Amino acid sequence: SGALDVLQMKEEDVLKFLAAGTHLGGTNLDFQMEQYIYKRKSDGIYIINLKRTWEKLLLAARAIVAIENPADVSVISSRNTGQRAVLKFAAATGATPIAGRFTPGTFTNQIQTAFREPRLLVVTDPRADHQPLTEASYVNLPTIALCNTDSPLRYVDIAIPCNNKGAHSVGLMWWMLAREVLRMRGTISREHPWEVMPDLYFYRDPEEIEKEEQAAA
Amino acid sequence: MRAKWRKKRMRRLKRKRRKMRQRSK
Amino acid sequence: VRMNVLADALKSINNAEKRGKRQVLIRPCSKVIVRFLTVMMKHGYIGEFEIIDDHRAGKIVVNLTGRLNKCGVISPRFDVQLKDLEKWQNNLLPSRQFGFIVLTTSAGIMDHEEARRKHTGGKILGFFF
Amino acid sequence: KGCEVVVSGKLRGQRAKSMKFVDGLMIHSGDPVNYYVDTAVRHVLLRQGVLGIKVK
Amino acid sequence: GKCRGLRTARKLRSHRRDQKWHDKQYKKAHLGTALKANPFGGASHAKGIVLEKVGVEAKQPNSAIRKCVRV
Amino acid sequence: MQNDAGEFVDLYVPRKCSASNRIIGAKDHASIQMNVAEVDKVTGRFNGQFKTYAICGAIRRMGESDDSILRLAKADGIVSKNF
Amino acid sequence: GRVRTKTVKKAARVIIEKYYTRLGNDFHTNKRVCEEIAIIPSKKLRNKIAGYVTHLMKRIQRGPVRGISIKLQEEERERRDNYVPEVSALDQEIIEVDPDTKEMLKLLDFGSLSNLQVTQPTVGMNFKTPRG
Amino acid sequence: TKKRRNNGRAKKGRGHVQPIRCTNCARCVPKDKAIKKFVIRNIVEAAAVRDISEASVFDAYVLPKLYVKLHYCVSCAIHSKVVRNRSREARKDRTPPPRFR
Amino acid sequence: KEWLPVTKLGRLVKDMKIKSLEEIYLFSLPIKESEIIDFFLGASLKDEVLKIMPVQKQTRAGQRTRFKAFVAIGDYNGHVGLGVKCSKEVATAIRGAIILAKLSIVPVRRGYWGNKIGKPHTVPCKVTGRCGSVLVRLIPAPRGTGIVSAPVPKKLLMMAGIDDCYTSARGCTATLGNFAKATFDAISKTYSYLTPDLWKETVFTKSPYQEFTDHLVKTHT
RNA sequence: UUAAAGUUGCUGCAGUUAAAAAGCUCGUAGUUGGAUCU
RNA sequence: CAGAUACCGUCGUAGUUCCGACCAUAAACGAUGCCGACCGGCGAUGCGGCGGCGUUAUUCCCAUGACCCGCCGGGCAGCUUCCGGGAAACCAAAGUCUUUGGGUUCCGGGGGGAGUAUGGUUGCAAAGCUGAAACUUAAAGGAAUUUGGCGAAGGGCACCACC
RNA sequence: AGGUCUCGUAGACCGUGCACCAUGAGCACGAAUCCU
Ligand SMILES: [Zn+2]
Repeated sequence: SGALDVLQMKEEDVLKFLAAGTHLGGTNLDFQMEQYIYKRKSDGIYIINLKRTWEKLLLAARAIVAIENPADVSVISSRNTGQRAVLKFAAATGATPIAGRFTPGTFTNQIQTAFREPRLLVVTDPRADHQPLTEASYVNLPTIALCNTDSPLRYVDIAIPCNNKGAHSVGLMWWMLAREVLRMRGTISREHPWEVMPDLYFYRDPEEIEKEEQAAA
Repeated sequence: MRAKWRKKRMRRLKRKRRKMRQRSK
Repeated sequence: VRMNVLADALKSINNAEKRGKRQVLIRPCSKVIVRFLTVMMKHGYIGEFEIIDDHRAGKIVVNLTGRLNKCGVISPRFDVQLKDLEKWQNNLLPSRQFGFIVLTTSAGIMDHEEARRKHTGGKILGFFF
Repeated sequence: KGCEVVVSGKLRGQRAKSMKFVDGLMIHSGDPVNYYVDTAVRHVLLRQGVLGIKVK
Repeated sequence: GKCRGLRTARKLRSHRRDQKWHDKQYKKAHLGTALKANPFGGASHAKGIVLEKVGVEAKQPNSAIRKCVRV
Repeated sequence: MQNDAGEFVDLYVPRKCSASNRIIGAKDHASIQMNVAEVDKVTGRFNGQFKTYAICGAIRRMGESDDSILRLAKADGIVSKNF
Repeated sequence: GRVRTKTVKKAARVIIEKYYTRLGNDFHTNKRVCEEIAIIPSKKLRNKIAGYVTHLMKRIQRGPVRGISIKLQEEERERRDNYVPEVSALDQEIIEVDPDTKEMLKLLDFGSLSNLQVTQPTVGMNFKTPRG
Repeated sequence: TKKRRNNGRAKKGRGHVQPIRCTNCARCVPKDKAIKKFVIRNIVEAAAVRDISEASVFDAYVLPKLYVKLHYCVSCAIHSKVVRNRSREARKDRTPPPRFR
Repeated sequence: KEWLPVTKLGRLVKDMKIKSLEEIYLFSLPIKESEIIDFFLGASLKDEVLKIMPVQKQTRAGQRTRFKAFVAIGDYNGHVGLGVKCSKEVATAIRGAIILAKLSIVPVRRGYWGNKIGKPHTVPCKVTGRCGSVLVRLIPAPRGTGIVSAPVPKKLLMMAGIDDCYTSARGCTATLGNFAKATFDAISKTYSYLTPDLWKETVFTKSPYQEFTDHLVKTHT
């Protein structure tokens, strides 16, 4: 983030992190995540250090904004936890979304209809999206994966340690990554609260959709 | 023909010819 | 048990160079070993290196770079002459434009070109290219 | 759009083998077989025997 | 080799002699029985006298009467 | 590669990896052309210049590209010093 | 049974991909629509196409689809993606804060804020549910 | 070739185990190699338990079970369909099949 | 008749923007058309077939024979390639073999021996390749020696522009496909061996993706 | 008879399944033996 | 059973059991010598040591045993892979090998003849150790994919199969 | 004071067996040289 004091925790981002739950992870250790972590406690939940997560979120934002054209940034998700978040992320930034059932050979087979030659890949989860990571080897695609404590670190380039199992955590982090890249692009200022809604990027089940829309107007 | 009974037949032939040589003198 | 200490040290640093590790631990130490990496570091193949000086045989930690291909030994230490040096470097080196042979010499442990230009030779130690 | 050429009869030997040479798209059943493909069966006279032709 | 001492020459030489004795083409040329059993006795050509003309058959599928001479 | 004449003779020079300091071959398709955007020191917006790096495919396949990029950011000072 | 082949399914999927605004749940309207925008040389194939288009529009009106792509982005899910509660669902009056995370706040940048309360120790037991 | 990583047994650092005898056959199969069966069943099976219940001097008497351990040779274990053959990739499953019934 | 591309590299080489394919070899971009090679290399790219063999899978209707065709490709100023295509008809197998050899051409560098005078003639180091159970060595040679090897790597090293070398082969070299691929991945390794004159720190110029991206995204959709 | 034979391998062969590690241990020659002295 | 001095069943000698005197051969097999250095992750189990909330040998305090959370060292083992290797099955060793060299014992040069003959040696006997040649042949063998064929297993269909 | 507690489905093991191989002449069968 640099030594300049404009890109740190103001007062409330850490409060949103502790409310959503981006600080506690799984229950097994990983040898590539031995530094993005502090200590295992009782009940066996490892705690992720938060400043390192913030620094790699700045690093991923810098890597996204570094390329001039935003139309060739492929954002990828297949799990139902982050279908809406990547779609509205691509709507906010101008990225190209793939949401649910990523086709094999999208970057390799060139005569098929679903063909794309992008420049940057942004991946929700490395274990679930192991097929884009394999297809990112044959063509020169750098990638950013929101990793967990129980995610293998294979063919990855920027790892952001977080709990990618709760919908609030992934929705908030996709939203604030969009916030950071639109701040770095030169459209959003840091001085005022611009924010639309943190819940606007959240996936929610049809049962709770039905009961809350019946309870509310 | 496996090796066990081939070895047994060679052993029996060797025993017979050795007995014939030792009783021939 | 351990007999050729230089062979173990060069096998360890070759494995560390192959797997891309920046630093490696060498468990024993000797004057011949530290003179060998002095020759290597003067030639520019490696970088800085420390000596863990204690009351036993010391330990060496090195700062490797990517300019190293392979480290090897010649066991046992055969003796060579000035006539037979070209026979060794014709079949022990990948090219005649780089790569060096380190051999023990009464004028000091040194590379093959210095031994050629001061006209002396001795028992062989190993190679690096 | 497609073609099928087959030659049957005595071809280099006494056992009568048939050789088939196909390419392209070709249907085999339906009402449009009446008005998309054409049939022709001819008999060829040789010194050693007769050969059949079923071109389509 | 795998016995690689600086003062290992007689062991390597004896092992090489024994493993070279364990051969066929060298054992044919360096033994007296393999040349004693040769009909020519180590000669290129030889002369002989014909006593009977014998006709022999052939091997598997290729079958023809090949004609030889007993000398 | 030079010669005894004094002019360049090779057709092109290959790139160097920034972690293990090896080259990237012409048929190695797992190389990276990562660029990290450095920003203005009083506003924080993108200035225009980039900061490029390169990591070979074997380091990706072992899985240590992320800590490599972190060390290059530590050396370039883009990431914070204490971390 | 009435199990239809890939021709009618692919034709209905591509005609609902190209045309989503000018169709509907009425069979006798979109049947003549798929007559006037698509050249089908048969009639039973047209009937199966219109029935399958009606079935998939009922399916996409009820819930999400997993066979086609959307450009009008599904108004019935757009309203659920654009409705907002009054509360921001994260600014709680009190947070259940681990003392380990209290030390995480204590050592990083901050001290003790009023929004974070130290949890009483209810962690006297352990984990790793028995597997043998 | 070598079909399995082990040799159809559970011997790694022993070299000798005590032999046992089969139930159907009389083969001297080693103990760690044989298929061992432990089944539990009632003394009389469920075709007569109601008639046994309405023939007792007790009230709500519980029928006892029967315990026996069976040692099977592998030829007898396949001929009696206790264990079947598998594919190459399906052979790497040390877990038992699920017992829904 | 006129070519229309699929990928972005077709636009990049047809809009008079990629001056040479050395940039593509520098950035290691994959190639997926047998026509950028037609654009950059003219009539210097010869084609000679190595071997035709039959391969047979055999069913209840007897054996059906598809034909495997090895071919080696390369201009005589550097780049050399190889490609194996197997199909039923001979002519389309030969044409597909030409196409697949035309995609995968690798650039090579040549060194000296003893003194660095004149144009280079031999390989700069000792490089080998590994596939199957065959070994192909490439040992540098003094001038005027010529290529001493089997006829298939004689063809490969004469076509690649290597004037002279020394080779040595070990293993079952009767299988010509495995031996030819060993020679191909041995000669492709003449870059991947770091030499002391390549020790200085490289500089990364602008990638051709970043060079004309605004023109690229408006000249194709 | 030599090279091709890296099918006698000192440079420079192999020993799970193709030719092949003694059933295992102890044991005198022979071989090889840790660091350090301007 | 066409044919059983074979499979199957009823008896049954020598042996199977002990003490002493012998032989030294097994698919004695991890079909992989011994020592030493280096080279990924994870979860378990056996031993010894060490640290720490909590429960129990009933309620308070210490040490002991038990359970739980880790760490260290040796050992029998397990799961995954573009570290790497191999002809492939496969291997954390069968890796660190043309970019060959840590040290040291035994052992193999196509397949038969043949572990046979002779000579020696050991043994009460049976038999172990060393061990050829003449002659003959262009094959003998290792890994693995497709139809084939089962007196192997698992499914599906049929009023020219059944209920 | 009520008197048939509510909700959902595998809960299938429970009697099944075999004397055997001796049957035997056959197998191959294209590339032109292709621009295309
Ligand atoms: Zn049995």
